Amino acid sequence: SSAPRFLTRPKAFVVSVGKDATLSCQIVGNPTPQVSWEKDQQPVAAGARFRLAQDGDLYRLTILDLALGDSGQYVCRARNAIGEAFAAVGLQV
Amino acid sequence: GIPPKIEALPSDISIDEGKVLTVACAFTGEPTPEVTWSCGGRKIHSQEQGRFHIENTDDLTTLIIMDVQKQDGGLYTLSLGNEFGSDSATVNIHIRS
Ligand SMILES: [Cl-]
Repeated sequence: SSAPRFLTRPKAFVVSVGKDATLSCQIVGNPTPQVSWEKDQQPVAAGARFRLAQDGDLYRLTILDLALGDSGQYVCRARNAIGEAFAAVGLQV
Repeated sequence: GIPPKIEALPSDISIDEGKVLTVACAFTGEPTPEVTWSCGGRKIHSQEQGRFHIENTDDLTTLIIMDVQKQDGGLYTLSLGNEFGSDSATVNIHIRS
């Protein structure tokens, strides 16, 4: 039915170092897209450092206890049966 | 006046044959810079009847490659330019079976 597309490009929300940080975006598609994240071409492994979640068309990566080591180019990949959509965001803590 | 800057463009991206590819990249610069997508020294032209499409706003560029074919694989260069300077960045698009 529809290839994935970003309604909102990935945007970072930072409070401070030591507090959680969120890279979030709005993605549409039919079938609904699968979202994957990669920091500096290295894929994000969910767990202690990162947490992935999605409320409807809102997809969000949470970086727990933000550190200077979390700085880098994060690439969001929305994939489905029809296509792929890529968009990136540079995080500088 | 403000010189242009490519915000964040992926280094490498991969897609399977026959699918649609979308690469959205944000940019800065006043006056609004000339967006130029190129591959192997050849400028990508947004052909309405073709497979390749480029959707440009005042702050965002989007590369569209419909029904991706093996030949489309390569090193794509996004290049902005205005009265006050220029910036370039590369995305290595890979094609798979
Ligand atoms: Cl990829």
